[PDB]
Amino acid sequence: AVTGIAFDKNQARINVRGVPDKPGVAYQILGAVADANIEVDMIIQNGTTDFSFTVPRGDYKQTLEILSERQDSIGAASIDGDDTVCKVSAVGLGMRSHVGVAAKIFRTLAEEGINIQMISTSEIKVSVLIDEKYMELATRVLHKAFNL
Amino acid sequence: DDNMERAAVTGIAFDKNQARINVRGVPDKPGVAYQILGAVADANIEVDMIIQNTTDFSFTVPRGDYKQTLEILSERQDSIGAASDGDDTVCKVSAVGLGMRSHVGVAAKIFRTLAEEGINIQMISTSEIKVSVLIDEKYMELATRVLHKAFNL
Ligand SMILES: [Ca+2]
Ligand SMILES: [Ca+2]
Repeated sequence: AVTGIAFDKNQARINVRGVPDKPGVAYQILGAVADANIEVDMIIQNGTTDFSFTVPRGDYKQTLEILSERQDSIGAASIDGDDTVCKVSAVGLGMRSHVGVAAKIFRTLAEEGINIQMISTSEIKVSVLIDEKYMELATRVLHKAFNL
Repeated sequence: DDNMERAAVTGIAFDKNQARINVRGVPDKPGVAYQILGAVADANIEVDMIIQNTTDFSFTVPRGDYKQTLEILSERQDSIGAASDGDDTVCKVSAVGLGMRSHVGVAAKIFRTLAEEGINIQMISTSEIKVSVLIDEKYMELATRVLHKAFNL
């Protein structure tokens, strides 16, 4: 089911707030980001809507400046971010089958009172964005929770 | 951008066998999110696209398990801090990211195509490993055609 726990501090969250819910919006945000050729990892979305995504920590300032200038188009209420988050992953080949992973990791991080900001799942991995100060804790909590 | 070709699973999946649950009105006192999902996982329902953008939880379930999820979360809704709705006319579009050098070109494209046809993205949920979105099931054939065209299948 779950064979390893990975973690990675090279993360920055970026938020685009209260953007009109029309087609083409997502593209506008990302396309801007992808022509500065910065990689983007997680993306999360939803008469308004909110668009959160992750950027390698080193691209935090540029991304905010790319969106600051394209805030005209897009037309967002606010643009903020967080460069003190990190990603922690439950990883294991042979997994999609086992269903209570999202739940279990939520449950276990909940006990330690550590807020999950974002989640993404797949056959191969399940990942959460949390504040960096929880990284070790979360890794250890989860590592325990899955018997190594 | 050769990335779609590099994908190991080169393609876009369309799943009309899905339904969106929106658990509305949730307070921020102890691990309430778990009672939500553990209740769904105990019934052995598989879950995907968990979002929390003072804030609500939203997710997807195979369509054949919607009438059950709704009820499992219904008779536990005044046991969990819960004010309120689901949606069983959604279709999930997804591409798998393992193998791709970059994943953002593909995602921005996927978004651009749907935009050009006036198809609105209901929910996004993507990472290095999978790029997935939610659109209205009425656009499924249209989405398949324009997306197949855009990535040459
Ligand atoms: Ca800072
Ligand atoms: Ca912090």
